Amino acid sequence: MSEVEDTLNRIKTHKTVLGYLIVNSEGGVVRGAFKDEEESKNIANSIPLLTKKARSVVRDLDPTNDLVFLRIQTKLNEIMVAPDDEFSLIVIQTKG
Amino acid sequence: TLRNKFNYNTRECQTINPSIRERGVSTEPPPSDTICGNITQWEIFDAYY
Repeated sequence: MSEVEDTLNRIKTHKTVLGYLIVNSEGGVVRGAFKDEEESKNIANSIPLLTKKARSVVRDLDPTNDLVFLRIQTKLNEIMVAPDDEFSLIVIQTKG
Repeated sequence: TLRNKFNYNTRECQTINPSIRERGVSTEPPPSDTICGNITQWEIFDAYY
């Protein structure tokens, strides 16, 4: 298919995006498209724990209602994560 | 001549003594294993569901 593998190529090519990284449910790197490897390795380990911890937050308040999309916003950067059961998509977009 | 065989018999008598014996017995209690469990409202319900 062109459709997932093209959209993922499109959001990378898109201006003011550092890189898109797919995390496996077992905290593993399927695709990692950042500049420096330290950042990509760091993002691969650190962020999927925040999303699991942030999933337990929304879950406690209402255990029917599951996480569909998490967006953190830092001083310099934004961090946006779209979690699913099979895979999790992560991006880092610099604020305009 | 006064001390006879039928005026001073000479009996032997001992008591039955058990033989002494030296044994070792080491008692060590059941092994004690660390367990770590976390419970959240969702994990309860997830099982319950």
